[PDB]
Amino acid sequence: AKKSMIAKQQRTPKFKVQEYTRCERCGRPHSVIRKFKLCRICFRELAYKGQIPGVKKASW
Amino acid sequence: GQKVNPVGLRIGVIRDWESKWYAGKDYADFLHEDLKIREYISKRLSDASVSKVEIERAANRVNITIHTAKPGMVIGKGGSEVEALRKALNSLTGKRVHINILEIKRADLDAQLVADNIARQLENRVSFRRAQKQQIQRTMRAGAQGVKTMVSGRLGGADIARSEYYSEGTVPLHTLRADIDYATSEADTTYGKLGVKVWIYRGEVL
Amino acid sequence: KGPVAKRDVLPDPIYNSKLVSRLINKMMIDGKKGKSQTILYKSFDIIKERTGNDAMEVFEQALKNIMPVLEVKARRVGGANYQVPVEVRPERRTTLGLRWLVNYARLRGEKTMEERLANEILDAANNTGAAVKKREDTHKMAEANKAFA
RNA sequence: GGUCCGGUAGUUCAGUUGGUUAGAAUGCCUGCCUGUCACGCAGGAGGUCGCGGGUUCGAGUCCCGUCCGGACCGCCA
RNA sequence: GGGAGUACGGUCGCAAGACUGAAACUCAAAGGAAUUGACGGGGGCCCGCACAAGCGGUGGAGCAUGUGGUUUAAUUCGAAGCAACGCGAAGAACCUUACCAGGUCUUGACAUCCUCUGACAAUCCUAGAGAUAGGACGUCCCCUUCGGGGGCAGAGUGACAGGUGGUGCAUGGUUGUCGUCAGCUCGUGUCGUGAGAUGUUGGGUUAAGUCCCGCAACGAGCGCAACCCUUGAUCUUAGUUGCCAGCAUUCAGUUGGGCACUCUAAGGUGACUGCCGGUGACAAACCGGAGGAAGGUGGGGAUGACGUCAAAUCAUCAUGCCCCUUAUGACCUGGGCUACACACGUGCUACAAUGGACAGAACAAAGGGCAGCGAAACCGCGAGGUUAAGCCAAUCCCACAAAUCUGUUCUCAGUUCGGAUCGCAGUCUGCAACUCGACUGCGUGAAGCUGGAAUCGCUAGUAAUCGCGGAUCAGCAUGCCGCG
Repeated sequence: AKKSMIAKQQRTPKFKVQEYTRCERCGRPHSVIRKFKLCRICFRELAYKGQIPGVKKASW
Repeated sequence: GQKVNPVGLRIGVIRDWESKWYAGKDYADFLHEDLKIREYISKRLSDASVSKVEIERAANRVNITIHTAKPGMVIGKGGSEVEALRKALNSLTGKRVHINILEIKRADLDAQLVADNIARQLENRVSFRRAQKQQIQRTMRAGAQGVKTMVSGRLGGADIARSEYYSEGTVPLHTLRADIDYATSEADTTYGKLGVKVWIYRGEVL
Repeated sequence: KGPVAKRDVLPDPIYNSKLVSRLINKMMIDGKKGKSQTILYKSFDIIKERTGNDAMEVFEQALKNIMPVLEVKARRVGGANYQVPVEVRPERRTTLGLRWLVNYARLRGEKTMEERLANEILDAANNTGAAVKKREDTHKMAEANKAFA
């Protein structure tokens, strides 16, 4: 059961509290980064692919 | 425990992001519509085949460049079709868009095109042995320095899966100076799921 | 593998005696800096008061008193775990003796640290102190098991 | 049928005599050890004394009876 | 091959026993030699905080969190030695959230097709939780030679949609582990008959299958190294929001003036065994010097070979079956994942005078800040509130880094240590703080006075301490990530 409450996330809830954040490309509710509205799995995917113009594999 | 993605590692040092626009406070939605248009054009050009598409931003006007020689054939007959589809991109993006078609000469050494070739040969019932062993030498005589290609899944022996790969040439993955282009593709079969991974050593960079 | 070593807490190179070597550097092995270079340098003056001579001389005199010259380690042989006497390197000597002074200073227990330490420095300048006590117990253990080479 | 013994932790035996203290192995429990188990190492709980009655400031341990078993005797024509 | 050199009958022997020697039944192997790995309480070498040699810890107490057990209506599922157990969760009052009780719906929030109504919605009213009864304006576009199309929603509609429902021993795609260990292979050729061997062994060498020297081997590939990032010395360019050497000025090195210096960020220099002596055959290399900011892969990061563990994930993905669509699919209210007789793992706080308390004096990263950061002043002894300057940030703010140094008191106690748990009274956020937040003022003040058997991390900016930010996001950090 995923489509129903991704649709819940899409529609505005009855209170300003309830609008939790789900990742938009892949509907995981946990561990999204606000700067991309993306969660780690499908974030790392297109990160290795090349998207997200500014980010690189870091090292120091 | 498997290897890091080679282009994933090489981005930004020897490879460009294929999304060459700066944003700030609009990064999330710019990125989102970039994925949306990527998905749309890949879906609707899969038959014609295309490897990589770059996106560029100017005055809120998106502009695109799209690869592979077959969209070259989409220039002539599909020249009407190019406008027809880019109308859809205009509708999606809200603000109107520009496009460009760049021809990849020598398609035998593009990773994604090779992967799509292998995926199609697999899905139309050809044996992995013939397909892969023929494609490797095709690319080699096309003039790569080294190739390694790999398929996995229920390889005919449906009751159990396994892994297999062929290669002939020089292919350094640990060196951060090579130009190891990488791609992967998914092939759905009746007896299960088949995945493909192909990369080629083109040359070093200086 | 192989031997390795370092030097630190170095005083100045020239026109340096041991007394000012320590009066500007050295030892202090009690914890982080501060609460040392302090709780010390004052222990010495209280014993300038408590003895009518240079408070440094009693320090290394008590040090000489505490120094061992043999000790014993443990070796696995058959089912006995024989205690084997061995010697002490010139630096092992100093580190372990100093260690005994400091740990017993923080063990003995009186009103406060600097008087504790000073009382032990004099109880080791005289040959009746807790650290010296362990020194002779290690020694009698050692040459009671001298036979083992 | 008579005489003599005894009956205690879940099991086996001290105490049971010292009227004024309930103990020792095994078992069991927790932890550690070992990849796991077993050894092994730390720790810990237990019975409140066959049953009933009585003396005594006080009965496990004194005196009675009842149950339980065990030892011995049950012979002369 | 067992049955068995046993059974029976004989011949010997005093005896032990010896010689002769069946069968029934039962199995498809039992064996010889060689080959490759594994393993040995086998040998010869070598390595690693592996052990020694040191520091401080874990369990003994309180609490934070995770797990087992039990408990329930549910305590949602996944994870199970190293390599699960402050793990999926970079955040559970509702939401998340699946599970439980109750109340509810059916082509269904969600997607494409078919026919209509044409553009369709929102606000407010009683029951109200969904939702339904109906309302007050109350279903209102672009093109159309006007036929009708395009998109927009609404209704009906049958195909269909839904599966965080199972199966990681059907898979993809990912990830851990041995392991940053030094190995793992092939081309061609040789030897063997064949499993196979050589190269890949032997001398040293290093971290290395690193290199050199021999060698039926000659080469190549994946591994190692380097190429990458970052910190260490400096040259050129650039001096604003930085820096103020010399000057006038100031409490506001802010101004005036100037890139002197730092600093900032681009391009080079740089350390390459380069050079000298010795060792070593002269080779490879190793030892010691000098230059040198840096000498022998300077430091650290990124990089993780062929593969084993049917290692983990059906919670992103899809054959496979079943669940049906008047139910495992869906909407709402409340409860739970926080329960609590106990057990374990990982952490924070202590157990005190190298200390507590009070006052003064300091030194300073790397990051974040627009439904944001939020200055100053005033209010409250406080959590905070009022009105708010500046800042889209080398300008403003978050942001008064603590440890530390100095001085006063305390005088060894279950204490002025410890602060647990409690009742009272408040602040903040959020509709909402009972289950079930954090913070603060009171009152309270528990156990604990260095922790059995055992056991862990750490080779110098490390451990040990001390703080400071940051993802998650309204609030929720003793966790994690990062900084000094």
